[PDB]
Amino acid sequence: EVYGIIAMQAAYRDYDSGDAKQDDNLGGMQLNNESRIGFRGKKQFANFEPTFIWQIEGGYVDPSFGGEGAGLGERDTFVGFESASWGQVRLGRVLTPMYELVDWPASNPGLGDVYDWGGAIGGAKYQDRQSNTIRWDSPMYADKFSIDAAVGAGDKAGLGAGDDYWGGIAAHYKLGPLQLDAAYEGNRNIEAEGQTWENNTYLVGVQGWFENGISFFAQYKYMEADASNGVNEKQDAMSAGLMYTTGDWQYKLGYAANFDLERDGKTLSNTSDDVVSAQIMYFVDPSAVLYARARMNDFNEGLDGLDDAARWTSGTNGDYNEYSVGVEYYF
Amino acid sequence: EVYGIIAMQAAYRDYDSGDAKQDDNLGGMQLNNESRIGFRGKKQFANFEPTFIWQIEGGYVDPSFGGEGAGLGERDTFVGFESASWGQVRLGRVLTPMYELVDWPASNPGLGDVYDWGGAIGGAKYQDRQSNTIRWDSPMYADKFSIDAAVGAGDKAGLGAGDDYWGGIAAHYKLGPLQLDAAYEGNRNIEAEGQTWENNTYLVGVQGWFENGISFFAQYKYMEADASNGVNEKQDAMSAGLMYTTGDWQYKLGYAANFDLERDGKTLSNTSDDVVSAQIMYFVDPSAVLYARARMNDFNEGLDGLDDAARWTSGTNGDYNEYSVGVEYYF
Amino acid sequence: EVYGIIAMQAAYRDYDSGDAKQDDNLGGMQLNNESRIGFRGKKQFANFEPTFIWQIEGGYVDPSFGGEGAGLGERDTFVGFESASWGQVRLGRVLTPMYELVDWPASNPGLGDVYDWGGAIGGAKYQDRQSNTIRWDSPMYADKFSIDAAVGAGDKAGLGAGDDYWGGIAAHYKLGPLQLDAAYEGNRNIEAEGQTWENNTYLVGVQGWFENGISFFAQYKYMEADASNGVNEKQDAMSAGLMYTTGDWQYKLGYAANFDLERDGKTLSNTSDDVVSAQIMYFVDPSAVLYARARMNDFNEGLDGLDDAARWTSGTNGDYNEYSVGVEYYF
Ligand code: NA
Ligand code: NA
Ligand code: NA
Ligand code: NA
Ligand code: NA
Ligand code: NA
Repeated sequence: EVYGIIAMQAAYRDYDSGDAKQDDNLGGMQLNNESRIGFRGKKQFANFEPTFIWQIEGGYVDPSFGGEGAGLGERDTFVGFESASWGQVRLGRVLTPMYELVDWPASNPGLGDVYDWGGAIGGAKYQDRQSNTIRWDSPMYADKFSIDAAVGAGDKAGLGAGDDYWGGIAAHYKLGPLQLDAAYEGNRNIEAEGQTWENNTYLVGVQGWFENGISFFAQYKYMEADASNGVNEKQDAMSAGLMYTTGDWQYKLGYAANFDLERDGKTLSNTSDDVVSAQIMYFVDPSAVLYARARMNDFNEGLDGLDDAARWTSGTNGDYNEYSVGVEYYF
Repeated sequence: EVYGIIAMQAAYRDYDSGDAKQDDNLGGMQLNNESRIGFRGKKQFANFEPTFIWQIEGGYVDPSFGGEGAGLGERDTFVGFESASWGQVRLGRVLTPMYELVDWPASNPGLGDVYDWGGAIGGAKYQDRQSNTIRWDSPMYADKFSIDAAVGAGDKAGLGAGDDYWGGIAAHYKLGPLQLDAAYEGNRNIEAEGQTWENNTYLVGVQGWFENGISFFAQYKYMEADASNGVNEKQDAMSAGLMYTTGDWQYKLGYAANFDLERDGKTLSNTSDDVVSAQIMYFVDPSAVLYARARMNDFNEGLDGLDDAARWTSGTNGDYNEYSVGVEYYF
Repeated sequence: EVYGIIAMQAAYRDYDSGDAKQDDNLGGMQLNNESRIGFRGKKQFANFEPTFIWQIEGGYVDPSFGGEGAGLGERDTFVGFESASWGQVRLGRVLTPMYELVDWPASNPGLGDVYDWGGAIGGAKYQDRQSNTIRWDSPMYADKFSIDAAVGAGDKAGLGAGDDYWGGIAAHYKLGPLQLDAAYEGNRNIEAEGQTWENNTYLVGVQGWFENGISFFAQYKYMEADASNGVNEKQDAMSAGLMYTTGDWQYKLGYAANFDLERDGKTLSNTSDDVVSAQIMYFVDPSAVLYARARMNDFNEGLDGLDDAARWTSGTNGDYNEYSVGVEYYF
């Protein structure tokens, strides 16, 4: 099968970095073309009861702040087997059970700079899409609850330049109109800032859809990290959104926040992020959306890592506001 | 739909750069695999009268002087809407209204080294295929007159490293067997040579097709550029071609030349390029052509920019002659 | 048409390099996703008797020791003409006549580090898949005899950075259940280690398939090399495999070895490699296989080139063992 998401976003960014040239560069209007082509298949092997499944999805063909061009396999790309009895196992490049919940519902609309890859923790809060990963997805037992479980090699291990690995698990529970989410991920042998780290991230969350037209999601994230030199860091974050859908319209208010990081017992002042976002979406077709979105990002003021050099965050480049329109079509 | 152009060229180059090792290096026989695969589609949204359109085109799969492999989106890749009433709007990566006329017909056959990206002017004479763009194509009003018009982000802005932008417009008028072309492009906030430039380019041209089998095109290009330190540059260029089409064959003669550059009123000596080109083409199928090509490029001898360092031109590598055989098939 | 090979390998590698961190980095468990998507077609031109053919095959989508993402055109990608009388000609990216035999049958299962790209000789033993190649494949005359013949530009030459080139020829003769193979390749103008090399490689081999289910292959590879400073190098290599195919299973035992490199008549001690490999295969479907494989690589302990710095070989990273299971699906 050929499949694709044709998706373009026109976005104006006004930056407030404290330098006018830096404000001018990062800022301006760009087109964020997240269109992608994928190939997929299912296949019943003659001599194996579980059905063979496979997918190869390409990258964004021209995202903003980046050059043109994507290859096949840049996004979720795997082989695997699936069964009605025990769910599906997948090998290759997938979302980690923890990341999947961070991305959806928790990173939309436009909350990703804070809640996705934002944050000041050292090491690796979690992995997002990772190659060399095996992920088991359980069925929806009793039409109520599901389990996601994965282990994989780390970013350096997949280039033969390290021994990092990671494991994660997530569970979902249906409670009438609500879904309770809980997820966990641990990263080991993470080499950065001249140390070897261990990360542990925990997430709990709720999403609800109700027949009156209101839907909401709410998540709490607690990320801990310990270095080989004995320093321990802790960071909190949360994300929530409110949506009222009436006819062909969806109103959404989104908010997320990273809180001040705690290092070895000290609160580092001004290491917190938060973003507030509003989005109005029009269901222009059963297979497409049009949308307008506004967001305000207030990022942290900086922090150094355990090598006495600045630690990169989504706040490095500066505070900014974004006004965007976009379209997404699925085939 | 899937579409593609299968295009292979066997080309011999004899260089005259003034160094024999480099003449041996750059010269020789190479294959120019300009093949590309694309996907495109249209869709009628239920709640939007204009027809939705999109295209994702890949790069040359193995061009000469480069490595193998191309990504999806390296070429014309966009979304847009269409109306029979007001034409079509496209957001994404498109040819600029001026570049389209520079490329076709004015760069064929093999005049591109001189007329396309050749030249000595500073800044950016024009953009060619440019990402982060909106381009409107008007209908052929009265089956005679059409407008092509676009505004877009610059090369640096699409990486968040500048605030360069550009606007462009082109118009075509049908006069019996003639089409009159006139185009313009202006680039602003272009950073190069330690300065910030503004470019303004103008083009006029005529192409004609006659029932006896004669066709020709002729273009005149005028590029001026102003740097922030007050230096002003001006350069003229021209391109013309003559073809006699008889039966399954087309004979072609091409010429293009860039003239000496003018900086602050001073003519820079020997900064002019020109190419004479001959091509025989065989219509091997309604969907394919074979061609043979001979081409002679005489390039400028060099110029320094306003940073007292050499300015790169298509003449950097040296004068050269080229003999080509090739095939192009459309599906 | 679209075609593909969906191929994933889970492999544990135990290195024995003489450094513990290097054993930690290079070794471990990884996923080797050698999946690829391809496009190919044929066309009968109205005015040309031989049929036009073309192919664009993509790279490995997320191989081991590498990052994710592959372009269209990284593998066999060509245009060409084919006729029942005279076979087929191909221009573009293809395997050299010699390389095809080194790869198949002689590199399976897991003999590639030694017999494929392994060895200690200087210059370029052979090309494998190389762009800018014209390769002719003759018909199977009398269902007994076939020829493969190719000439091409070299790896530096395809970037406008050299004048290396190469030509090669191979032939196969079917004798009942045996096939006698002979191949040759000569590379010229190879710039490496501060000299200019000439390599000449010769190959002979036999393949057998018997009605009882036994198949075998065995090849003898002889590599010669001469540098511009007068140095002469010689290396011999060999590969063999034994197979029993019964029902849904095929057992494979493979061995290959490079012998000690001889430079200027003097044998360099411990410049020899060898690999032993066993693989058990399950034909899970007419279109797929599952397999388990174990292999042990013993590589040479080091070698200097003609610039007195280490010459890179397949052993530079260290000895290792590998245990892997995998799946392959064809569509
Ligand atoms: Na699940
Ligand atoms: Na090339
Ligand atoms: Na450009
Ligand atoms: Na137009
Ligand atoms: Na090569
Ligand atoms: Na053959």
